[PDB]
Amino acid sequence: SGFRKMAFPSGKVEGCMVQVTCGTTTLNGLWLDDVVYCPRHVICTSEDMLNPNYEDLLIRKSNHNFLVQAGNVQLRVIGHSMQNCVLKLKVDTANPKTPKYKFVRIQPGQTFSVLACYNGSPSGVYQCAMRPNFTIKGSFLNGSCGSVGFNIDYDCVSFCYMHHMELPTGVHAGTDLEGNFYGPFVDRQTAQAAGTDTTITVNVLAWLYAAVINGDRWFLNRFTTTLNDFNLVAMKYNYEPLTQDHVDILGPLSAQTGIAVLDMCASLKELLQNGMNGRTILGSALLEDEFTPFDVVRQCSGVTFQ
Amino acid sequence: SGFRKMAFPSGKVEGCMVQVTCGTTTLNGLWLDDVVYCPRHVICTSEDMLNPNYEDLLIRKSNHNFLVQAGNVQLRVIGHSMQNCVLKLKVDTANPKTPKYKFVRIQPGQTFSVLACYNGSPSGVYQCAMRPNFTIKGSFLNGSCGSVGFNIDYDCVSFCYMHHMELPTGVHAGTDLEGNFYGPFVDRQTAQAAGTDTTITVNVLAWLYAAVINGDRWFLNRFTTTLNDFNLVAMKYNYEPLTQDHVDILGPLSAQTGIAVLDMCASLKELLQNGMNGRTILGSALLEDEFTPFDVVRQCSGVTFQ
Repeated sequence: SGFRKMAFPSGKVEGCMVQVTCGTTTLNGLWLDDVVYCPRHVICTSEDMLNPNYEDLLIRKSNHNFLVQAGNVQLRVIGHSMQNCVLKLKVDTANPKTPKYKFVRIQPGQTFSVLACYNGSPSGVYQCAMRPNFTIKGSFLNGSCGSVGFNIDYDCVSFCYMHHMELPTGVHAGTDLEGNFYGPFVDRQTAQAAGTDTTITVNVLAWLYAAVINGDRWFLNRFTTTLNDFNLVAMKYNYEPLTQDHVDILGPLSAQTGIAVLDMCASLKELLQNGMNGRTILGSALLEDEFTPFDVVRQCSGVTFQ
Repeated sequence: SGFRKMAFPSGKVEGCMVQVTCGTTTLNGLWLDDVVYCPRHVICTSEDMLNPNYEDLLIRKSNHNFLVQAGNVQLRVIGHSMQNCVLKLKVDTANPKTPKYKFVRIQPGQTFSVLACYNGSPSGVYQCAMRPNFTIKGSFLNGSCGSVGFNIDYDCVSFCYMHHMELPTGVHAGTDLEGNFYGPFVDRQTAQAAGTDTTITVNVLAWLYAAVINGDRWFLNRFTTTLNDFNLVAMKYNYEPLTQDHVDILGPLSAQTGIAVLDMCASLKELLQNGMNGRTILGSALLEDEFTPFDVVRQCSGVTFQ
């Protein structure tokens, strides 16, 4: 028993992190087979960042202008290209610690683990949600660029996020591993607006089931609502609307607890409208929205990797 | 920027996790050089656990009654001994993935990372504090016994915790790697009292510094106080006493932020007496006491390991 924000074990990712250097810019790369992936802004000086023409900047760079370092050793680049906002450096060596992997583009509300790195070395691992406005609320210092987010499926690492930018507002933006930004952001040092953020309703509901499973049940009540009823309240609290898809994904949790999805919704409706008084839930004074329904089942059923 | 509850990268510990089975009980073991370390209650049935005589139970066991599995590899057990509440199994093979390591006994209020494991396989990683009352508020299901807590120092793993039990209260208890319980606890399925559990004041102050560093400043007031005045308030709020040693450890954060420790103390006193008025600090509606001053400096400085 007990419920915590758990990250996936990071060992399989730690073996893929390298240091990439171009001029005097250094950040993190991801070495998979004979390719190193990193933020294309590795090619920019701080001044270039204000208004980069990446095609022009990259032309001034040859294979040999890229210094990729794997712990001790130093790899040889024999090919480079730019795919959207990522640079792909073909190297002369396949990574022998290359895990089974795929590249995935996640959806808002979905969670992942971030392995925060500096200079190609792992610092820390934490669990993040992609916000509805396609930012993440991470913890990233200068140098952390090219740090990656991932999920694990027994033995297969699904890479979903590469860190590219801190917005002037101090939240984080990045790309999938094909170099396509999540959200409206660009890799230029300019004021950029993230949308209005909203709370991930289906995640809060998941987390309330986790609370019941762990013996926190005070917020329960035998009130009802329709989906449409609930949403007309949720939207007044900047909650994402709940769809039937969301009801269907909560089905198993409903089944395990004997609390119908629409009842848990009635319970949340109450919590928003009436607040929490002084009481906590799973040790939290706010409603948590960074556990997906699948996160809760995994942690509550003890799913393992390898 | 940003601030998250971050664990150490787990890869070095992942390589040490094994499954240990004795009759119908399976749990996790830690394989370092040619020794596997696990909870001695691996020799117990659910029945035995009500009142075990570990000396008499272990008498009935030979080396071959212990099945140790590392991945798909069955290790051969060539010796067994009990040290306090851990069993040590001598095996014929040194773990080729043994990191540099120490065994350390941590103090209450210190933090570490737990690699939660089931059947010898890693499930997830999270950061924990040893509560003043020597419990941990973890996430441990049936079969997580033998999971370990650790800190990393560049390339050296400091193992500080092995999980043994859940108290009927739903909190967690275990040992150091020499098999000595933290707290008054025994490895028996019986009613067991934990102390009253107090807030780790020095960690709260650390976290207030982190908040200031991240621009969260609303709670800074225009009062000072004395250590004694502060402590008088602390005891009433179930907060641990603050000592000069604690003031000394906060010194660098004081230096970085320009806020004198005792000024931060007076701010904290005010939050305790007045509460937070529905406001948040670093995304929390409660005062967080799981970051040590070292954790805050480490995270705010981007300290890496291998």
